[PDB]
Amino acid sequence: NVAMPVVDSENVSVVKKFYETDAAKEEKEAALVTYNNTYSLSKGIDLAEKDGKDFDVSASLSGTVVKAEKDPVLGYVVEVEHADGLSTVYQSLSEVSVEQGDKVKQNQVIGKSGKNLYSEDSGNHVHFEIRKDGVAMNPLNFM
Amino acid sequence: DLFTTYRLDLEDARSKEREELNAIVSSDDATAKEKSEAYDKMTALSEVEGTEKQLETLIKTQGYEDALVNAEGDKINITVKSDKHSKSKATAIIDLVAKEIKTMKDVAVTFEPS
Repeated sequence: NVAMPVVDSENVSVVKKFYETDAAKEEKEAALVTYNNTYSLSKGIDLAEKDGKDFDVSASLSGTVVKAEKDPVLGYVVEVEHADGLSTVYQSLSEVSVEQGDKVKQNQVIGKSGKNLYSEDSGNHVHFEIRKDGVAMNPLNFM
Repeated sequence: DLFTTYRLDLEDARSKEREELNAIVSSDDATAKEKSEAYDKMTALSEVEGTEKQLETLIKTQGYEDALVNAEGDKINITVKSDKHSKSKATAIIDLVAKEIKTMKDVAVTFEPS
């Protein structure tokens, strides 16, 4: 039961996937995140509306908020802990609807989508990750 | 040289740990268990330095007049000397880091212009 973390789940599409080596190249190439001269792996997926536009970021499965804040690099970032080592992450937000300590219920809205250093094109998007004991996994294997 | 200073001050990082560990191993007030744990760390660090050396070698092997690899952390940072840079190049580099490393979380390749 992992919720796609977007209230309106139509019109919102995955624009970047979780980087898998041992996967066709050029879809590896499309799993790179980049800024200036530097390239890195996408550790999650990136959601966004056709044309680009903001939109509300719903929690995936529920639990307590471990972090909410601006990061100069990542835009607005919230982290929610879950059962037995699980956590989800939402980054490149334009704002946040909660603070650390807040208990949250799945599909409960948090801040809209936003930009951060990794935005390519005109934005905006959300960056989403799932972690077991801090290790990131392909979120699409849960959807 | 933004690259070359990248190298030099990664080597200072490394020269200072080398030094701090040795500080312990030659001290009186460190126990022989404590003194050993230090040695263990020097050893592990040297292993790291030898893999960084192989990756730089394999990397310079496709173009790239110079390469610099920091494999110490969870995320491996790679700096390369290149004027040209692309998603294409990055993958070729990432690809071969994967093949010489599992345990690998993130990789970050920077192509530094001359």
